[PDB]
Amino acid sequence: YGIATPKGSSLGTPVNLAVLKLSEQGVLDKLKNKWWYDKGECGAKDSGSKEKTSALSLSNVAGVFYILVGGLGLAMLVALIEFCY
Amino acid sequence: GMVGELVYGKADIAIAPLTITLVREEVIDFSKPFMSLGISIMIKKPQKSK
Amino acid sequence: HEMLEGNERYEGYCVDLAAEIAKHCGFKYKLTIVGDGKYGARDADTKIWNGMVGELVYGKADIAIAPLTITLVREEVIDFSKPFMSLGISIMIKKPQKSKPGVFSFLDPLAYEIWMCIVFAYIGVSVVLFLVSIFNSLWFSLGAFMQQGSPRSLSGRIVGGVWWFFTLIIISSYTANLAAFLTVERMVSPIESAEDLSKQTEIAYGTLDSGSTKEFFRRSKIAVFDKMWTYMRSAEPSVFVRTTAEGVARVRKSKGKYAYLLESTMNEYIEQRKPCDTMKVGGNLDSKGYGIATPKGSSLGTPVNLAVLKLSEQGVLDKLKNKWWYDKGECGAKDSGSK
Amino acid sequence: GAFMQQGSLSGRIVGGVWWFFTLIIISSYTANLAAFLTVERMVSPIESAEDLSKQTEIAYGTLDSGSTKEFFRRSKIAVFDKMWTYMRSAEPSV
Amino acid sequence: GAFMQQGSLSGRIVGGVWWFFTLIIISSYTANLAAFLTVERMVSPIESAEDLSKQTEIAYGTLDSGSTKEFFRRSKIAVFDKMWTYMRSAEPSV
Ligand SMILES: CNC(=O)N1N=C(c2ccc(N)cc2)c2cc3c(cc2C[C@H]1C)OCO3
Repeated sequence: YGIATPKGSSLGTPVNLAVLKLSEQGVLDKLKNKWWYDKGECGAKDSGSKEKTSALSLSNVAGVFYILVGGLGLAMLVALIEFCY
Repeated sequence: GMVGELVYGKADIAIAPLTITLVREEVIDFSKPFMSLGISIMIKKPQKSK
Repeated sequence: HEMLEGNERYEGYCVDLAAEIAKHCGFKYKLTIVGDGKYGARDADTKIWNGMVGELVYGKADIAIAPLTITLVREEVIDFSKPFMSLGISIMIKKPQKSKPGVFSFLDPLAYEIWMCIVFAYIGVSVVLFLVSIFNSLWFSLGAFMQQGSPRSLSGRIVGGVWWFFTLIIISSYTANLAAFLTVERMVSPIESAEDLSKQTEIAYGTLDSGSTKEFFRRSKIAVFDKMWTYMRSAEPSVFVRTTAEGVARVRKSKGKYAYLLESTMNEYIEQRKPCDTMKVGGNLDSKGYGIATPKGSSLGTPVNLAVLKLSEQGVLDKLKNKWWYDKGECGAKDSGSK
Repeated sequence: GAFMQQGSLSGRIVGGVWWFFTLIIISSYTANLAAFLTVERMVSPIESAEDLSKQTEIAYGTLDSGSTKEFFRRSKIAVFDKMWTYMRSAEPSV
Repeated sequence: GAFMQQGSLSGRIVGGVWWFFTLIIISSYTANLAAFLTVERMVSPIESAEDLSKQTEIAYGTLDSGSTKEFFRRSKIAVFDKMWTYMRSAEPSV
């Protein structure tokens, strides 16, 4: 993008030079960070990185641990009726 | 357009996201690019893990 | 080159660019070399321009076509054209194949959380065999833990059965995922962004000792970049290199423990050259571009400016960028990473 | 207590054939599970212009009238012209 | 007879530890062996004329002068143009 001035306009070159001054001083990138990231509604959705995990998930293995302790508890329930009979 | 209101005198300067094209460079004076950009890809990032 | 002469002695991106500019303008040209070799510098005491910028102001040249950075101090003496190639401060790191043997990669199939959770089921089932039937009961439960899971009571029968189905899914899952990384290796770091490169001190990073890259972080008022400057200012040993050839040579001999920040044009060019190890990661940090320079009030200023915009619209510039970077590139990593 | 450990005279072929049955099931469970982990290990789709043009499941389009569409039209690059010829003839309208 | 069936308190922990070692090897045998059968599965074998140009392990070229070489030169097709750009600068001379 750019700023436009009429051909042969007085303020043509002064504005052109004034844009290079704002860029090197970092005023343009600072203003870009203002209305985009700072005042943005998803400032948190720009820091978390999603990468390819190497290891195997713990959630799928949880389904096996919840069916094991579910058997250990059911086992101790049958241990008491066999001790009385 | 905004380029029209510069060649026809209804305004003195146009400050906006104005794409620097050749057909516009022949009629008005463009400054240096104050913001670089290009055509990109927008995809809805999954949101797939279940 | 010794067997050639004229303009056919040289070749490159700007060599083809000069022929296209002259074709739409209709003049003959000659390719000359700058004397001192270092362009775009104005002494603080004498105020005498040198390089290719001084040859235009002093009349020793008519036009200049080369990767010349567009700055404000150069605009007050000569005329700059619109940018023909955008770039910015990027990150260059060696491609980690990994190619990562070790003991931390052995317990990789199962996760760090499953290796430490299976033991909670081990000692949890060996302690039930105490209850369904101490120095000989743990001696027995471990002898009853090895052989799957004297248990005449029905309480102890289903403990060895569920434990059998429980260890079945774990050993099936261990084999399944252990085959998933001898088939495809990503693998897969390291983070491409620049803000992640600053939050750690394991892998060093630096820029050129003198140039536009170091001054960008010095006066930057952005939070992310200021922490990058306070690091390199107090980072020992010297994280700055003398020339650009020393910075690229320092990332190659650092075992992936040193990064170098430079322009994306040079970074993308090194990635496509031997030994094919550097890879540009993440987006650039700032917005800058090259351009063509003409003297103020010259008869070729506006006519050449209108020609570059015609080149970019017809897809000519990107076709030239894809020519001397990726087509004629010696990239052997695109053939070594898929074999 | 005979199921947790695999499976005389007559009871030999009972536990003999039962073991071979539960052999294939625990073999099929391990073989099938390995395939779905290798598929997601492949993905992707990777951030690039060609990976967007190499597949056609996740379709892609631009604006109907604008500088974006005119880019692919007169583009003389191999990767982009392939994207143009795709969207130019893609149905329904992308 | 105690080594086939997996693996005193001293010998009981010999039985528990010998299993977790042989359990990983048989899995490291099973998992790695699946990697070499999936490998082949990705043969070509035996591919199309287009995919011959997508890889550089197997080199390809034509005669130094004839109707065949000129075809790839002026072929505006993207596939044959990619083939021509390779053979034109491939070193050594193909
Ligand atoms: C030379 N070896 C090697 O480079 N690796 N080790 C294999 C590996 C193969 C078999 C066994 N038993 C253990 C590791 C591996 C296992 C994984 C994994 C990634 C790998 C690849 C690397 C770390 O991600 C998850 O699991």
